[PDB]
Amino acid sequence: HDDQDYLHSLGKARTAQVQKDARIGEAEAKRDAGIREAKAKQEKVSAQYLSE
Amino acid sequence: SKRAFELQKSAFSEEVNIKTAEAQLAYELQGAREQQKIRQEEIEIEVVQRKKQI
Repeated sequence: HDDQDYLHSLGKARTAQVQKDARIGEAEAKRDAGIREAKAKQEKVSAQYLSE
Repeated sequence: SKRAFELQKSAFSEEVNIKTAEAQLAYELQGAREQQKIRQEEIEIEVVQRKKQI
């Protein structure tokens, strides 16, 4: 046990190093979802106006 | 796409409004054309009257 917080920072380093991966995965997923969601939105609006 | 749709819709609205604007006032045009003869006879009334006032 350490009451001086000596080892807590050493532990927290790796937690940050894994949280960066946790965020990179979310960024990948969000960009990949948004790109094709916006594209499909575009096609449906274009077809709706073509019908109009 | 929105620009193309708006342009086509406004273009169509142009001639539809033109045809309507003709449609309301055709009534007044024919009404005046008929009022010509209506008043012609309404005034021939007293022409005939004054002809035999002689």
